[PDB]
Amino acid sequence: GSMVATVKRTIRIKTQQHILPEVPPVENFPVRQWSIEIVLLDDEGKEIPATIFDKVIYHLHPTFANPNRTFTDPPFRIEEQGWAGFPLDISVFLLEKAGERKIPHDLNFLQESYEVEHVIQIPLNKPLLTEELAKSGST
Amino acid sequence: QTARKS
Repeated sequence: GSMVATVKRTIRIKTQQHILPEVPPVENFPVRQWSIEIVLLDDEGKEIPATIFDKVIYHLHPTFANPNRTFTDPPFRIEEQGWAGFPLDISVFLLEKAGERKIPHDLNFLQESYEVEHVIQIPLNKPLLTEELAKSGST
Repeated sequence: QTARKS
């Protein structure tokens, strides 16, 4: 029904992490610096700036201070320090108030860096968003 | 590398 009037896009969440040796381990667990960024993929699979979002909010574990962190410019890079991975929620806000999407992400220390792809459905009823969507594929 | 929060 109402979901017919949408296009799909794949976004790629990019995570990196490494130990900070100058930070005392917590219960023998080392503290790590970690970062998350978000890019968009085009129809050929190349990364391009995710300009279809005007805001990203990382909803961090409540062991973090001010755990809801807003970013407004691609690639919406967040950097933090911690000791244990966790599911976090990433809210991405489409241009022109076209809608919030909540992307589940798993922050973990299994790899130095790892990328995860998510498909979102985006409406075609906001002119400025529709023009932006043309940069990443058919509309 | 498998450290995780509750």
